[PDB]
Amino acid sequence: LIKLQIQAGQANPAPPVGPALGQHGVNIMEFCKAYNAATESQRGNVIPVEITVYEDRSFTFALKTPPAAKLLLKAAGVQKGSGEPHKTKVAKVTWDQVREIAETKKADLNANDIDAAAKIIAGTARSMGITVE
Amino acid sequence: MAKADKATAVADIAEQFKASTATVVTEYRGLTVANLAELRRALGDSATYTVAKNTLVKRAASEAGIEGLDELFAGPTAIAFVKGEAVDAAKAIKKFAKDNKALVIKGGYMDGKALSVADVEKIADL
Amino acid sequence: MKVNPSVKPICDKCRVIRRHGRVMVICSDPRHKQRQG
Amino acid sequence: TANIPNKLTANVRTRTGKGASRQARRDGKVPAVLYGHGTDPQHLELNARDFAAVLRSHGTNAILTLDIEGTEQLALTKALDVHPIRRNIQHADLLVVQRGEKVTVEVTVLVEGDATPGTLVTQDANTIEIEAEALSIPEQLTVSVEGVEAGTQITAGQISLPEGVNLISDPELLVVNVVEAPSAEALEEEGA
Amino acid sequence: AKRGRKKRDRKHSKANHGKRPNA
Amino acid sequence: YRQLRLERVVLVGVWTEGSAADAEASLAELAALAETAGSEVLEGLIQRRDKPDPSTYIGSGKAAELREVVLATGADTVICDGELSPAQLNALEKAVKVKVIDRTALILDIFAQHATSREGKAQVSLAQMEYMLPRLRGWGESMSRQAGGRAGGAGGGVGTRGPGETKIETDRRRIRERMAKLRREIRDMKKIRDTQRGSRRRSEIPSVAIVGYTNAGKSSLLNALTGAGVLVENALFATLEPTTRRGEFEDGRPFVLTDTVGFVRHLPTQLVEAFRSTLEEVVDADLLIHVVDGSDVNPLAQINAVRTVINEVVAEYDIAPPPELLVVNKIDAATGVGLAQLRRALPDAVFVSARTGDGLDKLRSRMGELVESTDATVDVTIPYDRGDLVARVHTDGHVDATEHTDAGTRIKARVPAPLAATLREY
Amino acid sequence: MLIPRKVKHRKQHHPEQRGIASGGTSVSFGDYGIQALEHAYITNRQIESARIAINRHIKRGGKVWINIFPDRPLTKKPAETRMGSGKGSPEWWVANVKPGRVLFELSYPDEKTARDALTRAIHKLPIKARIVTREE
RNA sequence: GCCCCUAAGCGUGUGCUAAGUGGAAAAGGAUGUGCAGUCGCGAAGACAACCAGGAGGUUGGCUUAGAAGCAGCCACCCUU
Ligand SMILES: Nc1nc2c(ncn2[C@@H]2O[C@H](COP(=O)(O)OP(=O)(O)CP(=O)(O)O)[C@@H](O)[C@H]2O)c(=O)[nH]1
Repeated sequence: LIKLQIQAGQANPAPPVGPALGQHGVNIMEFCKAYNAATESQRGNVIPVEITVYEDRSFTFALKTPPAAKLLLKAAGVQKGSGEPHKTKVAKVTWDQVREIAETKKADLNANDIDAAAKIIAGTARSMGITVE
Repeated sequence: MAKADKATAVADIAEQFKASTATVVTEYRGLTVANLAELRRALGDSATYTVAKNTLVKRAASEAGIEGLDELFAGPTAIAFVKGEAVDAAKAIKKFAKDNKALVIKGGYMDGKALSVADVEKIADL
Repeated sequence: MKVNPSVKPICDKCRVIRRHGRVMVICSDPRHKQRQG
Repeated sequence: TANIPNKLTANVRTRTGKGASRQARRDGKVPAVLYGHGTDPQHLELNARDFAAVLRSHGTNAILTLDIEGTEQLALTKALDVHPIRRNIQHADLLVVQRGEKVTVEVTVLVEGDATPGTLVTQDANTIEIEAEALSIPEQLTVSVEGVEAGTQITAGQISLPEGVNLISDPELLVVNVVEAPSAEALEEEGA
Repeated sequence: AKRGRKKRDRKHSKANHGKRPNA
Repeated sequence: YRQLRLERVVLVGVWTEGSAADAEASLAELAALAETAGSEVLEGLIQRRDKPDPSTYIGSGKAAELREVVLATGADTVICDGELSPAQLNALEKAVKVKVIDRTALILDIFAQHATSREGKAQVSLAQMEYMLPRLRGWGESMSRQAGGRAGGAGGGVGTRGPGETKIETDRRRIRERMAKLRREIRDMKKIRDTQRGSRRRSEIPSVAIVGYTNAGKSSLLNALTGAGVLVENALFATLEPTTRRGEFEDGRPFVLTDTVGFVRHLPTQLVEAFRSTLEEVVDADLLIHVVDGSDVNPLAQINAVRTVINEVVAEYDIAPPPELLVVNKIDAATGVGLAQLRRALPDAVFVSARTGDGLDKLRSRMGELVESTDATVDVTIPYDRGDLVARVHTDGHVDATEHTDAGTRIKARVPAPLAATLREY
Repeated sequence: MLIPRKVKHRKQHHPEQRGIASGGTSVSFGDYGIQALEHAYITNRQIESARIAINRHIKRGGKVWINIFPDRPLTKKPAETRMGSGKGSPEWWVANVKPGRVLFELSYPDEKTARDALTRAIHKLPIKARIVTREE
């Protein structure tokens, strides 16, 4: 059930995705077939994968996307950041897909509430200083 | 508790009773948001999944003056709206009585009067 | 136990209690069991 | 600035002395005197809880209409006698004042902003002598250090005064100076 | 030094009134 | 411990043997030591006597010469670069008429002020006290005019005179007795050291240590080679207790690096006795790091003196002396153009500067090389159902984790006996 | 430690401790104070230890004010000597404190660690104390 | 000084003490028990309780053995 924010330009090169193919009693590269047939055919702008195996050994995704903080990782620019909160700016983001900032996931951990976009404008953004201008 | 902010909010939430003619009443039983995000995001078109936790459905409805009922506090009671889109959000949440499976049918605000369960299903068809 | 004339809490999981005339600290982590005398 | 005189009562004191004043303060009273331009040396007896209720809310320069055997006289709190270790009130000067009179007091000043976060902000003297009308005496004049570089002196000219309030002390004494914040070497090398 | 303490803490009785000889 | 005032010192010393330069070298340490105790040094006279005098160390007339110099500079003290008996330092006091307190006494006293930990304090009092036992009649004021005696000895009957003993015995008994309590106390503190080092003992780890004389660095090399900031004062004897920190190279096994106290030439054979902490370490190590300064007139000297103390240690404990690396520092910032000489014939004369100038790159890479043999090597076939095979396989100290596959993982790494152990299933 | 440069009279009588402090009984420089509650012969090393115990807990910010100065010497007749032939040499340097007299003053932004550091200072002093502020 | 030794009160009215405190003691530690005001919530039934609520892009960074919500940490403008 392990999600991720590790890099998405992977073709089973490394301990993140290779063992993720090589776990839980499934085929060796059958998810690798669909993954490098579908996701990085769309050039691989960051795509996590949550393990939702059925009894028939399948699990499908959506067009998975970082939130409005690091939307630039998908769309515009460099693949880096900082480590402290409220730090220096690294890049900038325009306002084309700013109704698509909410078009990936609008969930909460608790049972509490909704509107993760009105959350994400300042929630998971001030932890680093990755910017939208 | 403080009745200032709470009363001036929820009295107008139940003053939208007086403007409208139809809101649907459901039950909240608590899940992930990740399974209720699809519910409120997709089939609540212009509607809500609001708690009104167990709070102010009968005391703060006196400005409507049409509060001829007792069971506004009895059990949990929700305030999902079908004023603009009547059958749409109503049956769109009633399909979650077979999809979400964390709610039942109660019945509620139809026409300002207290309708039976069988006939509120009959008008949710018709 | 670490018996000494000055017991006081250490972590955020331990309470103090007054039991059988002595005041003592009780914790889930058993390194922090203290009592006065 | 236009406030309202704090209504109070005060009976005139029969017997003065050290033992009589101690006996009065053992019952919840505060001794006081009401000198001034009216030439009323009036040996009174205020009440401690009501007097501290006026003082800790409406500032220390609190005008007091007070019922001295059936007459309401406006009086300004001139000076106090607080014990240094019990921190109660042991006396009260009540200068008799009438309206329209410009009178001099000493109000306390406070700060508003934070700083620039790399400096330390230090108060120097939190009292300012000002000349105001009797029913115009302000309280808690605000100074603003908001994004202010070090090497700054905020003297007693840059304070902003309300209506009708003139100054007494000269505009060359410091109020808030902002020095650059030290380090651990400057903490270990200052005081040995 | 129990003996000196017991001998000079005897002056705190009501019949001695705070004082005793040699204490 | 005694604390008064000086700051006025004239140093003296017999040049019984050694080269001229060698001779004034000693007097010089005495200057640095004197100032490390904080007192201005005025003049400094050295004689050439094939062997000291049993009454006044230097001579009779030379004492007279010193008498006038003490009246000239008014120096309130005189310090002798040698160990002197109670008698010699008492006669030379009526001569010059001022402090004639020897070197061993300067060092023993510097250790009193500069030392913090309680343990360190105890060991000091032993030393100072063992130095003062052999000086009681000399400090014979307690016996000065203790002629109040003449007690009758009719004996065989009432004397009621209690002393059933001479006053010197009774007094000697006290100092000797206190010394004995402290003695047992100090030997107990051994258990505290051992217990504070149980984790390191177990889980065998490597253990490099840094030997070397005082002012050679040591605590500069540690504050840089790993991390941490310990007292790095430019004075003498700045570390009076051992420290240990973690650090590693490719073999992350701790290369636990200890820093120790400094071995000056001619130890006072007193306070050092209890400075066993530094030596307990030398014994239990996998390497040693003799650091020597290039900014020194003759570096080779301290190399041998220090090495001697290491000699005695290996002798008592009957140990195969550990591999030792001598790293020269103060180079680069080398206030030394005599640099090449060492380089002509010196092992690992790294221009460690420790200050700016680094130089630590070669050492680090050549450090793990001399440490004791590793003992973990392995190549295996791990199934895809790992999640556990990582045991320490990747997550271990030196676990290599340096080979892979598609089938589980054809890991080809290294593993310790108690970690991945034998579990690995090829 | 804090020692005077020179003093007029080298051997002095013991400063009598009676009555309440009639000067110093307010916080004047800084924001938080340490007001004494008993009489003491607060010495040189206690003031040095309390200043160190404050500066260890405020690591980089704020001032610290030592309002008192030890300039009243106490003597000590030397070891194992009978009683007689002169007052001893001046050994200790002591400041005289009365109840009310504010000893240490501190300015610091963080109100929690200010009272923490001032309790750390209070625990090294030979009397009872308080943490008074510069307001009422 | 007044229960018996031991002359005279197991005196009267209202409270406190659980320590044989009374019938020795310090820095200091501390969910003892009466009193008196103060501060938000404040006999709305608030608070406690049985409890639906469990990996938001949550294997994020600082970085990649993974950094398996979670070695460590410099921020919680955040919401049916
Ligand atoms: N000029 C110069 N000095 C250096 C260099 N490296 C180290 N030092 C000197 O060495 C000193 C640091 O080593 P130090 O801590 O004195 O060694 P130590 O043996 O622990 C001192 P102690 O005798 O107390 O144990 C510094 O004072 C510094 O001046 C260098 O590259 N250049």
